[PDB]
Amino acid sequence: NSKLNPWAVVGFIDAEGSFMVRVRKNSKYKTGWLVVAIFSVTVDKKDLFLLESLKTFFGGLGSIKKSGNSTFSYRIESSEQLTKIILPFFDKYSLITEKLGDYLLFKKVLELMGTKEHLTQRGLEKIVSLKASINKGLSEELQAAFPQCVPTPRPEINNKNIPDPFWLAGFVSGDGSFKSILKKSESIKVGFQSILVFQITQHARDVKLMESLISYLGCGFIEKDSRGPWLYYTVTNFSDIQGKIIPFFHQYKIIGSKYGDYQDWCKIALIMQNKNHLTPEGLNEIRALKGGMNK
Repeated sequence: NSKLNPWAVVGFIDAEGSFMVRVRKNSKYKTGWLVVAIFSVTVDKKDLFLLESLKTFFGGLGSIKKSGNSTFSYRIESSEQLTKIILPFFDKYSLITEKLGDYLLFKKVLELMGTKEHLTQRGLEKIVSLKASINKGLSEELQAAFPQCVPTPRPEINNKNIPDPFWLAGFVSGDGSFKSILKKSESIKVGFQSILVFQITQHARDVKLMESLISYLGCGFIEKDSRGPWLYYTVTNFSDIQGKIIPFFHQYKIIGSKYGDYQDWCKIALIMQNKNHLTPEGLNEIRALKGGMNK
């Protein structure tokens, strides 16, 4: 239908999905805590349809909740069903970013939950350990409840290459940026120039992936923020954009709202090429060239 490509999904999750372990106080349990494993994705209301798609893609599992005012989240939080359906998926269609690190720790948490070890003090602790290593780790409340807690070290995995072009479409769908800047012309005559920029932003921990985009798309360069750990894969060459970026993503489509921006960006590219005319300086050089071609 508009049934999503499986690698697009993984691209999208690498960019924007959360593997969460929720650990709250609860008097009904022997340890005094409730553990809940959560697969979750949150977007602006303009991407509600993308949440609906994704839910459908996972068999209709989980819930879509309006978080508040202008956001929505898709989450699955039954551990039976994460184990039956989500784990086999991500074990087959593998994540490639540091997100994959989160996925593997998330999966140790679920294995302990299938054994029901999570209800024991000991199992509880191992899980707070595993949680400490997912993403930003332990909240101030949880650090204070488990001061004796050592995070589980992240397993430090291997060369993970882009697995399918559909992955990158998914990935760019969250982490990706199609821009158009209007500047003054560098000329006597007042005129305007559109500059287009395709850009991917990512934390520097995913550097191997970022560097690899240059071969993968056949263009662009890397830039590092001088002030923190941010890398920008940028394409600004207009041929490359016409010739490589626009053809790629026309075949291997952006999903969600941002496809609309890609479309507008493509339209601006036609207008740049068709509704322009030569500067007086450009007119001059071409006149001289023609004013001595073919003697």
